[PDB]
Amino acid sequence: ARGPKKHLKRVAAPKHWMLDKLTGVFAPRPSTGPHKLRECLPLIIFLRNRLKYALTGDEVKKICMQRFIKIDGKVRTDITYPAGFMDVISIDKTGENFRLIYDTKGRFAVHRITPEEAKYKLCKVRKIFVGTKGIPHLVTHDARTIRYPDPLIKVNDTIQIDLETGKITDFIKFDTGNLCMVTGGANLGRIGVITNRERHPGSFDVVHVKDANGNSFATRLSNIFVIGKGNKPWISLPRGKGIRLTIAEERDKRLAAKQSSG
Amino acid sequence: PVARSWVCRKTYVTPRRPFEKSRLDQELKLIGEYGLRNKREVWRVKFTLAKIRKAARELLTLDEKDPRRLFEGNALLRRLVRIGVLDEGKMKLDYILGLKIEDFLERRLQTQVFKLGLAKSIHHARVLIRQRHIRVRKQVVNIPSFIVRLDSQKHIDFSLRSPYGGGRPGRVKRKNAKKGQGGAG
Amino acid sequence: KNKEEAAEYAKLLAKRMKEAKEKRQEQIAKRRRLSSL
Amino acid sequence: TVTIRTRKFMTNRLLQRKQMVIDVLHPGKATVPKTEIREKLAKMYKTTPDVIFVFGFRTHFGGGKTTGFGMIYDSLDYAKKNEPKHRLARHGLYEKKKTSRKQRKERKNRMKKVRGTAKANVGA
RNA sequence: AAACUGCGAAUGGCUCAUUAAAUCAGUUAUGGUUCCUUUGGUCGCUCGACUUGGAUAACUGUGGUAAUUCU
RNA sequence: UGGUGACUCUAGAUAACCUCGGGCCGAUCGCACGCCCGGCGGCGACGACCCAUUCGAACGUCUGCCCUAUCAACUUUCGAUGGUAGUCGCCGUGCCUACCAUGGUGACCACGGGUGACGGGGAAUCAGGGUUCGAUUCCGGAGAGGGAGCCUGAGAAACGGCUACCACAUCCAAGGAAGGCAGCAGGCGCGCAAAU
RNA sequence: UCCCCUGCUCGGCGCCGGCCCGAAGCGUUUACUUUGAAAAAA
Repeated sequence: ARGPKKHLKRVAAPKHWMLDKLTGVFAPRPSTGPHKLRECLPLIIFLRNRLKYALTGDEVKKICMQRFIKIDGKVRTDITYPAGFMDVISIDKTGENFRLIYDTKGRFAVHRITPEEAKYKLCKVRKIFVGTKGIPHLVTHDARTIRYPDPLIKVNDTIQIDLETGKITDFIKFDTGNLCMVTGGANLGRIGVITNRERHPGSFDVVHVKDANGNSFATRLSNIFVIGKGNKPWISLPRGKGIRLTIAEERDKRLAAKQSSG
Repeated sequence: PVARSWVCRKTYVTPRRPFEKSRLDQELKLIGEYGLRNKREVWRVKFTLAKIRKAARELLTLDEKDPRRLFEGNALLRRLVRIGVLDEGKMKLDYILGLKIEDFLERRLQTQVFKLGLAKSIHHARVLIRQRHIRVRKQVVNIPSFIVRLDSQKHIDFSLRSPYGGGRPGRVKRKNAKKGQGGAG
Repeated sequence: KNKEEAAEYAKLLAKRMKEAKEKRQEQIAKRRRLSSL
Repeated sequence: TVTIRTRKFMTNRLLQRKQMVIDVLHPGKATVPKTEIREKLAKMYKTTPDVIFVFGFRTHFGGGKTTGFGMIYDSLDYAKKNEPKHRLARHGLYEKKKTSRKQRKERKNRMKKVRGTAKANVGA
């Protein structure tokens, strides 16, 4: 091409956006934001296909001009604003808050939270930057630049920010034996405990996470996310508690629920 | 670029030998016995049973105590029991290969109407299905190639808007009644 | 904001440097203990 | 003798509207028009029959069932704001300009033909 | 309305002519560069007027060429 | 001070520089209003030298391309190979200059030629192995008759932007003026062959 | 079916400088065999 790409087709969309195949030729390309193009959830698809509040793409922009949707506590008038992982969506009119946590399968899922849980948000730092006259800086995974943290913050460990002031309350050290979230790739949405970490110089490092039922799997170091100290989390888990049960056990529990329901 | 489907496939297969006596007689006997229209329908049923047998042989090729073999075998076995051509006593994967095409032709709607007792002959059953006189669970069917399930065999009955099952009289009866009232007054 | 926030980083950096210095003092005290035993 | 049942009923305070999937039962009769459907939805919701909007009624094979959608508002102006204009034209409350696209495009090129205040004059 | 200004017009649409380690495909690197817009930071950190200048559009009037989205 | 498996990394100090075809350090706008003795304040919009993030783009690493020997050796002071110092480029680099040594690839098929060759995800056929096609809606590359050059702009060698040539071609008081449907319809030509 | 026939600088399931276990770091390289990661959708 001669410049940046601007349109997006239906089947060029990622599967976790997870639309149909015959309603149009184009899919909503998100605007530029804190998250990547692939792993993000736009506001238009969320309001049109998850809560079923609106049916048509003009109704959601009418909502956004009505100033009822806030992402991370600030009113967002952008219709294709990318709301990615670990984000809080607050609606002032109806009075409910939503937090985007991956469920047991590789897709975003709704999670109704209390307002007392809706004042904080976790972040993963990408790199540590020292400023002009020795200012310690932050590079989070949500493009938030924070000045002067606690001096124990490292490359991999996660932080907690307060939404109103943008400052660190408490942090979780990345050690073997802490609770885990996986974001990306095949193993996406599994709750486990970090057990072993191996260093590969010149290439990507791989970790090993053991689930609560004894299942173990490996993910890359760049796709890791710590949510809790020990086995106790800091947020509210969705339904299923991140197990990735097999399709035979899923068939068994589905047929048991269908037989019990009648 | 237009937003269509572009997905379709054939449901019947043409045999390699066009003219020999025995298979022609066997297909012609099946067409006459079950009152079908042409050879394409029995070729379609043979194609479906061939695909089911190929899937069963592919599952029986894979060794015991595997997750996907047990999963697909139980799924195909449950579907083949629920369609009505198997029994719960014969709940095994190695009995799929012993099936014949007449068992698949038994669960057709035309022969089910003929065997239930709602029509005189099987051709009368077919021209009853094409006529929209019956229903399957408060919903009419017009297509004679309506495969039924084990729980759906009991619920078949005449439709509401039909003179056979109680309703408005047809066109010829109303025409004859109008002719009688014209001749009487 | 710049002045006050530099003041809490001054206090936190002083406390962390004091903790690191006393930890290193305990480390060399343990080193002298193992060298003397 | 026709009956109406409700399904997937939910309200939107942020759209000041109520949304549901209605089920229409008309056995032994043709498809009922939307005005009687609107008057019945006005009856069972205790609402005036002016903010009642229904659309998309597809008839099943055999007769007796027809699945449609209904839209319930609170007031007239809040209904008039967040509405597609074709349903307002079906209700008769909106009128669109009656000209076709070819003469609009040709008239736009005639405004492209000249420059100044006469651009409005050449388009008549 | 018209017009000055900033923006987008480098997206989309059509075709397969050139091209045989070229294109492309999987795996990698920019610790060897650029990056509109969006998001977040910085915007009294420097030791020396309670608002400045004249030009142009649109507009009015006078014109040319046989002819241009010409002047 | 801080980090990486690894700096001539970030940071610290010193001595200067800082380009008038010239880095920043708000001569902008809307709404609702105010407290305290002229000074003192809220919620936004637009712009901004930088820093990270985002959409990318670009140049590289390893591996994988149809047929042909009636193509056996190929390239090189007209750069082919490497070194050094530079120009230029947004950066690495024979990309290109000045000087050096004679190098680099190949019987493991280089080189040359042909292609009725866009590549791939794919399609047909199919016991198992295979054979043929892939212009075609998704991804990437290329072009708007063919080469060449350029402005603006962050991003184009853009063609529904400009400029030079030839082939073709419109109007014309003969002086000049105006163009590129391999976009949607449609016409001619072509051909077994393809729509308002 | 299952436990056993790889060795020298730091530290926790445990005791009274002695026992063992665990680790920042090392052990001839290839093919092949098995598992794990990443490998766009249709």
